[PDB]
Amino acid sequence: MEALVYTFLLIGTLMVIFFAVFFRETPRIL
Amino acid sequence: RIPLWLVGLVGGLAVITMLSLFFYGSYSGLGSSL
Amino acid sequence: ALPWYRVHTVVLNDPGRLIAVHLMHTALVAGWAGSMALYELAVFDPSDPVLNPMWRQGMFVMPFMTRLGITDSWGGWSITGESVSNPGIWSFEGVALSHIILSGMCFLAAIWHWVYWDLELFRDPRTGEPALDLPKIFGIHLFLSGLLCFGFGAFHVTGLFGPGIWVSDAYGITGKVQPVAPAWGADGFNPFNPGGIAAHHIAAGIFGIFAGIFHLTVRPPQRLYRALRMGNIETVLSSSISAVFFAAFVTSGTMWYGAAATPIELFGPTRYQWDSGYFQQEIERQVETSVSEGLSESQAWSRIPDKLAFYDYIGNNPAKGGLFRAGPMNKGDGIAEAWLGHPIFRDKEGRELTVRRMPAFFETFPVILVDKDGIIRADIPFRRAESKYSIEQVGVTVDFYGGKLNGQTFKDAPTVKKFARKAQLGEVFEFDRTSLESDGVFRSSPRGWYTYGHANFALLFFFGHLWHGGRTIFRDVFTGIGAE
Amino acid sequence: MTASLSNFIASLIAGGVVVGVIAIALIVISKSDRILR
Amino acid sequence: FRWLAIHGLAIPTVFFLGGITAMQFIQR
Amino acid sequence: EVQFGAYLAVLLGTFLPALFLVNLFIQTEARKAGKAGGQDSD
Amino acid sequence: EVQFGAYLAVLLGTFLPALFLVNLFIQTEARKAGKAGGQDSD
Amino acid sequence: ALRTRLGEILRPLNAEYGKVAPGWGTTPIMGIVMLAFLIFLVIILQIYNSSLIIENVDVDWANGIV
Amino acid sequence: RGLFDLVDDWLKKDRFVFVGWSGLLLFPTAYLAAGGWMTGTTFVTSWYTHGLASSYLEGCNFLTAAVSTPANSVGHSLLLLWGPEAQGDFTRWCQIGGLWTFVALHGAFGLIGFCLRQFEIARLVGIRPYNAIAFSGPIAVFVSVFLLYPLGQASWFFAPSFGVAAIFRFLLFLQGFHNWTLNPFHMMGVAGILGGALLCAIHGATVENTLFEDGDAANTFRAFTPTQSEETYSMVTANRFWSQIFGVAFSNKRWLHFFMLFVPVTGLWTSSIGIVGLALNLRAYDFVSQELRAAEDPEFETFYTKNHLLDEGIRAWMAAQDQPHENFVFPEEVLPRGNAL
Amino acid sequence: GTFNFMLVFQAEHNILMHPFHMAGVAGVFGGSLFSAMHGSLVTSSLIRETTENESTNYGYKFGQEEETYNIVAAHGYFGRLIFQYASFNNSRALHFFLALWPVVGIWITSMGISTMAFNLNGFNFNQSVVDSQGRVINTWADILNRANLGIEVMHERNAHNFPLDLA
Amino acid sequence: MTGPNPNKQAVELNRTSLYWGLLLIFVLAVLFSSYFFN
Amino acid sequence: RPFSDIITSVRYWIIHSITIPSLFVSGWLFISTGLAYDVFGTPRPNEYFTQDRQQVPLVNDRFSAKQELEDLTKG
Ligand code: CLA
Ligand code: CLA
Ligand code: CLA
Ligand code: CLA
Ligand SMILES: CC(C)=CCC/C(C)=C/CC/C(C)=C/CC/C(C)=C/CC/C(C)=C/CC/C(C)=C/CC/C(C)=C/CC/C(C)=C/CC/C(C)=C/CC1=CC(=O)C(C)=C(C)C1=O
Ligand SMILES: CCCCCCCCCCCCCCCC(=O)OC[C@H](COP(=O)(O)OC[C@@H](O)CO)OC(=O)CCCCCCCCCCCCCCC
Ligand SMILES: CC1=C(/C=C/C(C)=C/C=C/C(C)=C/C=C/C=C(C)/C=C/C=C(C)/C=C/C2=C(C)CCCC2(C)C)C(C)(C)CCC1
Ligand SMILES: CC1=C(/C=C/C(C)=C/C=C/C(C)=C/C=C/C=C(C)/C=C/C=C(C)/C=C/C2=C(C)CCCC2(C)C)C(C)(C)CCC1
Ligand code: OEX
Ligand SMILES: [Fe+2]
Repeated sequence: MEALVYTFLLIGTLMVIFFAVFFRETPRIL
Repeated sequence: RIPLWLVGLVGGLAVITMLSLFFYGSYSGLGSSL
Repeated sequence: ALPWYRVHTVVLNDPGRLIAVHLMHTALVAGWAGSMALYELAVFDPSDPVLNPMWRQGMFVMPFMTRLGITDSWGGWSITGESVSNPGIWSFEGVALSHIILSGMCFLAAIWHWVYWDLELFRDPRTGEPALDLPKIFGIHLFLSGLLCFGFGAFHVTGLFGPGIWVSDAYGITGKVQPVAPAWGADGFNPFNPGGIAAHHIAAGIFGIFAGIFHLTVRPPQRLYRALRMGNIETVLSSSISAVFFAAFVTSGTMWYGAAATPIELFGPTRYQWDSGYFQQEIERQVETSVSEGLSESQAWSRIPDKLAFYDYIGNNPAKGGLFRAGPMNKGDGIAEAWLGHPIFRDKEGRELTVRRMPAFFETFPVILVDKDGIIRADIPFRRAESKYSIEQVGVTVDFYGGKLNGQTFKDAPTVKKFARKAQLGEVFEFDRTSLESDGVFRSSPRGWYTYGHANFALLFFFGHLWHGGRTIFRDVFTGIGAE
Repeated sequence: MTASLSNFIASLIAGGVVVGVIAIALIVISKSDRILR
Repeated sequence: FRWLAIHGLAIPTVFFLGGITAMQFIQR
Repeated sequence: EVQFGAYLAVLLGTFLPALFLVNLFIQTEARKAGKAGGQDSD
Repeated sequence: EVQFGAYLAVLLGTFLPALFLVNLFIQTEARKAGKAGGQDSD
Repeated sequence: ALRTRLGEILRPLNAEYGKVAPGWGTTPIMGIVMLAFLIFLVIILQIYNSSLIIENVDVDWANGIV
Repeated sequence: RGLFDLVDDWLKKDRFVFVGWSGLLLFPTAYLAAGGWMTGTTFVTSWYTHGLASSYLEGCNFLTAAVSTPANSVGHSLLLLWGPEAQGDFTRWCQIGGLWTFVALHGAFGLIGFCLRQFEIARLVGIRPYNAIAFSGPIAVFVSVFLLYPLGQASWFFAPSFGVAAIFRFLLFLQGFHNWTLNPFHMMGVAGILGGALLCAIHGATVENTLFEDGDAANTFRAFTPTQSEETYSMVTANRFWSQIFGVAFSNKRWLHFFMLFVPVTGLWTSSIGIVGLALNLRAYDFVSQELRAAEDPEFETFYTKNHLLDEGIRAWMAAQDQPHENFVFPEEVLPRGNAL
Repeated sequence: GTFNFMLVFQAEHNILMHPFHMAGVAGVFGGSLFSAMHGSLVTSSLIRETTENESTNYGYKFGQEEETYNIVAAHGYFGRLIFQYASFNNSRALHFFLALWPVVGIWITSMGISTMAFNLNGFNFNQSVVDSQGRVINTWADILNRANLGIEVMHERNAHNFPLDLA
Repeated sequence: MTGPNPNKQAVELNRTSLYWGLLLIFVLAVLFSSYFFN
Repeated sequence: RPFSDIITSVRYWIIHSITIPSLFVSGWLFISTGLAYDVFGTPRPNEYFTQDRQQVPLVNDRFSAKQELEDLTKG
């Protein structure tokens, strides 16, 4: 049952990495 | 006045000689497993 | 546009809301202390103070209430076993409820001081800007600290107008709260002398009163005001953080090494009493005076109190737990019920063998029986093939003395091997591992947990001293430096 | 009083000497190598 | 004068190196 | 068998500090939208 | 003995919808502070 | 800005601000008190360390009166 | 003018080696700590404390020479030369391990004096004291490992000795007896140190490969002036490169260089927290749910349970030699072995 | 499994006594030292572009041409911290040294693992210090050897049938 | 209530800091869960 | 004065052609005369074990450590 928590934490970490890459704040000049 | 590369020559030859004695002493005398 | 780690700097130059923000920390700390004690009273079992004391049940704030005098509860029990008629207000429950009421009063005061931030008292009459005279505020608060330090020493600890503090004998058998006379000689600096606690708080309380008198009347030097930045309130935060990690390293030291301020009936034994064989030597010394006065071996060992035998067991060592083995010590091995007695191992010729005890470094340890000369005579072999000191060869028998197996001999090597495995953990006790559903791995005591938190807090607070001290001295360049 | 206590007091003196002989040498070199004006 | 700051390191170094060089010819 | 209080320690130890930072980021963007002055300020 | 998943159901069922509403209220006040234009807008 | 009844009692205690004694003041006396405090902490460290052994000071678990 | 001001002028004088007020503490204590370590690894034995040869006089090389910890019998004694164990005798002081506490205590005040030096120079140059903040990492490592860890243990004996292979023993002692790799605070330390060496290599190579053409030589080191105001490398090109290679790039040079400070210092501070826990044996030793399952199911094997058998090998095969004061006599029949080894 | 890999490698190859792992440790200890050093001196010498309320990182604009920190002030600090001749005034030489030290250190320790793959092990100083009678005086390498012996008699405990782990 | 407080400041957390903190809390939860569950 | 112009001057090598070999010889004589064994208490190769003591000598007492070491180093 704790493997449900382990899977959710790892898949939840990869979803943060997805949004950090493709929904990043674009660096803009001026 | 001495050329600076001549000092680094005999200075490096002294460091080579002393480290050769430290590596010789690993094969002879104390700590040599002999 | 403050960053998240700078949000609380809005009360840096707002003395009314700094008081409000400190009253809310005070409300949360007192509210923790009231509700932690109420939780601990809901799970405490006050029925066997001998073999289930407060440090076996994971009580953390309960030893600090008992150290200064609170022994009774409203439920009619004490931790000394003395049944009580009416404790009055300051039971365990009434102290917890008073910390809760103090929490709610500091909470309402924090709301008032936040809402009414613009008091004329916080203004500088020379400039009109919000200023705190930190040299005189220190002189006020040092003088009150001296009156509270002196009054705690003179009235509470000496029992003039107080209950005294917890004192015990040298082996933690009979302990009580009683008034403590101060020790003014060099033995007041012996930290196991309880009279040094009274003599410290009287003498340091007098020092804090009259340095508080000095700091109330004498302005700082002009050189020291500029060097130590005494107009900046962050110079006080730097030096207070330094004074508080200093004090937390001291409390971690005296908890871990032992002191009169950390008694073993409230916090448990130390790791050094197991290493030195402190309770084992006293248990022998009581037995040998009993066989000197014409008693048998079985009668001598039956005179040993089970509270004394319980201290001589490695599951009560605070250095035997784990960082994530959570909960009371009863969650590890069970709730202790009865002393099984002292095993004496003998082989066929008849001299006594003793099992070499497990040191506190070792999670696992080989079962080994030595004689009085330390020579190996028997063991339990890992590899059984060319084994020569197995218990089946040597023919080791075990006799128990005292306890619940008091006159009983075991000669068959299966049950001698079962008793040799438990004899390397010290004195053997019968446990109840079904009430808490105990797992079988030792936990740490509250003495070990206190030292963990407060030595890790003191290390983290050393960084806060470096940060806030560097932020004080370098205040004119913390938005960056000038290029010219 | 004891040998351990007399050795401790001797170390406060010897500690104060090596603090002293550095400080005295630091005063007299700060007067000799002072910064011209 | 910067003498006794570099000579506090250099004088024990040459003394120690003369000792360690003599140690290579010590036999048991 | 694992410790049952660890389900609370992990999931509240994840969600409550994560929702605190989601709270801080959202009010940062809402404060920028209010200062921008158009159609999202109100 | 009570059901151990109910500690998660009650505490996450309290905290996560409560912190959602605390999130919505705080960004409402931050959007008003940004539109107000002084000392809290940035 | 708000004058309260308790605020007028405590008002002279916050009335000075930045008032200094001139020059070096009592800093020589402060350094002597700090030095004796350093020696005092070294004493009680070494007693408890048993690097300082004093007569009739046995650093070991003692019998408080019970 | 004043006598304090003449000394403050002389100590802060711009010379070859800056002294300062902090040099009154740093230069005595760091010289005795370094010189005490050279004296111990050259001349002083460990024959009476550990039963080891640990100096060049006994045949040790640079890897196996150490200043070893004192004997276990002296406990946590300060081992002052005048103290009640050596009683002024310098020869007996070196034989009971007094040079260890000499090096460790004068080295502790050298690290205080060096961090005070970083505060003092930054106040005179007129910059922010972030280098002194970053040195709190190495200070927290030394305090927690060399002082706080043996203070929670039985004696100074279980501290790391000041040698190369003696430190290697301390690494393997704390695996066998404490399971220190399993500790999540060491894991955060490994992430900060490997993350710091990664940040050193990436930032070093990104700057060096996004340089501007500022000269005609193929040797690009000549095309930089230390007083120039232009950036010597293209941050826009460097951000463009890593945004397409890695997905995420630095856009702020200030946040980049703070992050190069933050990662290794956090790694040294988090690993110092878990080694304070090992001082009290509050170790991350066992996952009890896997230990309980493997107890009642003798095919449940993980790489976790395989590591516990390695630790029981370490604790039995090294304990007689590594704790010789304890007189551990293990017969060969009780030593845990696998088959045929 | 990574920690199991490390311990068995130490028992079978003595990687701690291999100088290529020693250069790798100097690569990652030095590399995180130089990362914290270079990151300190840039952050110490940032130029005033912000107020006390906003973050210090908002003093840098992405795409700006000017330098964001006083490298003369950082060189004058580190030149007084140790001594003047031991500090990089060239920022291109400094960032090259930041690239070279961990990369060469990790290259060498990668060629330690690759050469301990063919059992060219780390230094063996077991029973190398011997007194006049001939008896073995132990060293710290011998206590390290007792920990190597404990791993190797317990690793892969059912896999071995013969007295030498030649695999 | 006394006057409006002049020390009132705004708080920021940009999207980079949100991703860094979401990553930190999830990775600390990934790391420490095995120890809490024991 | 600069550094590299010192060590290339011949006055530097007039001084240090005497002082450096005299310190190297004096370090050699610190070992050759056996003085370093008596100063630091390091055992010579003869004296790890004596005729009475065939075991490894350890100190087992804290406050008589000076006197226990004198009995272990008498032979
Ligand atoms: C109104 C008075 C009051 C009284 C009588 C108590 C009484 C108690 N408190 Mg409570 N408490 C109070 C207010 C009070 N509290 C407030 C206002 C707070 C919020 C801050 C708390 C927060 C609190 C917590 C968190 C806890 C308690 C606990 C306790 C119990 C144990 C006390 C103890 O061991 O502390 C020992 C006290 C000290 C060791 C104080 C150290 C003082 C240092 C050394 C001063 C050093 C600085 C000084 C200024 C230096 C100069 C000195 C000068 C003289 C030279 C005891 C029943 C404990 C408990 O058991 O809860 C159930 C507990 O855990 N209290
Ligand atoms: C009648 C006179 C009298 C008597 C009998 C006492 C008695 C005592 N004093 Mg008190 N004291 C007095 C007057 C007196 N005092 C006066 C007038 C003052 C000035 C106001 C003090 C100020 C004072 C302080 C500051 C301390 C005492 C302490 C003590 C206790 C010493 C025993 C002990 O447990 O310390 C244990 C031994 C030490 C704490 C040694 C201190 C050395 C420190 C810890 C070094 C480490 C510092 C470093 C930052 C930490 C990290 C180091 C390393 C881990 C990295 C003992 C009860 C100590 C105490 O409260 O202990 C619980 C204590 O810290 N007293
Ligand atoms: C000084 C701080 C302190 C100390 C020393 C203690 C000590 C104790 N507590 Mg108490 N407690 C405290 C504060 C403290 N408490 C506070 C502030 C609370 C309110 C939250 C409590 C609430 C509490 C309860 C409900 C109970 C205790 C219990 C106990 C006892 C058992 C300890 C244990 O098993 O921990 C287990 C080990 C740990 C908790 C590990 C500590 C955390 C590690 C270091 C990781 C650090 C956090 C990590 C980085 C963040 C997670 C990442 C996240 C993203 C998931 C022990 C005497 C138990 C007891 O026996 O009572 C009868 C018990 O049931 N405590
Ligand atoms: C009594 C001690 C004390 C006090 C009053 C302060 C006060 C302050 N610190 Mg300092 N500091 C301290 C100790 C203290 N610190 C310690 C021990 C450390 C080392 C960890 C630091 C390291 C430090 C740094 C690096 C910085 C500060 C900053 C600040 C200022 C703003 C804090 C803020 O807004 O964060 C807001 C905090 C949050 C939004 C959430 C933080 C959540 C933490 C990480 C975990 C949760 C904490 C938990 C609930 C409480 C556990 C109780 C435990 C502390 C006993 C404020 C003046 C900042 C500053 O200088 O501003 C200019 C700053 O940059 N502090
Ligand atoms: C009178 C009586 C009685 C007589 C007794 C005699 C007596 C008193 C003797 C005492 C003598 C005594 C011992 C005194 C000497 C004092 C002394 C030195 C003692 C200390 C002991 C000791 C051995 C110290 C050695 C330690 C030491 C100095 C080590 C440092 C080694 C060193 C060269 C390090 C450099 C490392 C390095 C190259 C790092 C740079 C890399 C890096 C990332 C830099 C970052 C960086 C750099 C920049 O540059 C700029 C620009 C920027 C941007 C930037 O990012
Ligand atoms: C195959 C090719 C594609 C590559 C795959 C993509 C993987 C990219 C990983 C991105 C993670 C983003 C980190 C969020 C944070 C974020 O988005 O930051 C974005 C940030 C942009 O910074 P700026 O300079 O814009 O910030 C200025 C201010 O905003 C500062 O707050 O860049 C950095 O600071 C981070 C660079 C180091 C990036 C470190 C990555 C950490 C590695 C991942 C660790 C987690 C692994 C967990 C596994 C379970
Ligand atoms: C208002 C009011 C009232 C009420 C009050 C109350 C009811 C209170 C409560 C209070 C409370 C009830 C409180 C509590 C608190 C708590 C706390 C504050 C806690 C915290 C915690 C923490 C902080 C911790 C953390 C941690 C962890 C978790 C882990 C480990 C680490 C640490 C330790 C860090 C009254 C009626 C009287 C009066 C009137 C008013
Ligand atoms: C302990 C003590 C003391 C002493 C101290 C001192 C003063 C010392 C010093 C010492 C010293 C200070 C020493 C030093 C030495 C050094 C050495 C011995 C070095 C060596 C080196 C080497 C051999 C290296 C090599 C190399 C080279 C050369 C180059 C190339 C590379 C290499 C790295 C390889 C006293 C008196 C206080 C008393 C108390 C105690
Ligand atoms: O697979 Mn992985 O570790 Ca290379 O040695 Mn043979 O094989 Mn197994 O044993 Mn040991
Ligand atoms: Fe850079």
